[PDB]
Amino acid sequence: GSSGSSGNDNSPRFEKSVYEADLAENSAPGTPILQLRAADLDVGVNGQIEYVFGAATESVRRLLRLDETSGWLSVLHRIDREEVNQLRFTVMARDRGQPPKTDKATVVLNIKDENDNVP
Repeated sequence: GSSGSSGNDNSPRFEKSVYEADLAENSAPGTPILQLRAADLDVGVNGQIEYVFGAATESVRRLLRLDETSGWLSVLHRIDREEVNQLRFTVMARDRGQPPKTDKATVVLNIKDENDNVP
């Protein structure tokens, strides 16, 4: 046929397939959203797992910032629920291989509102 991998692989895998979190539209250009874990089930690896942008837009890469050295996802520029009611992108995680086994993980962010907080 075409392919049929079978065996064992220490490829990078995120805890949650689709990271769902609520982001307050009134989130500063440097507000922490969430963190992308890469559990390797090795009780601690040699730190060979980074976090980069997989399938995102040009307005998402400039509106949000993600650290590859730590893997922490936060805001980069002001967010206006008006311009966006709900963002949706994907993050990749390289480990080993050329190209390295990159794992994709959907990240749903619900643009909430702080001003619309019930009294």
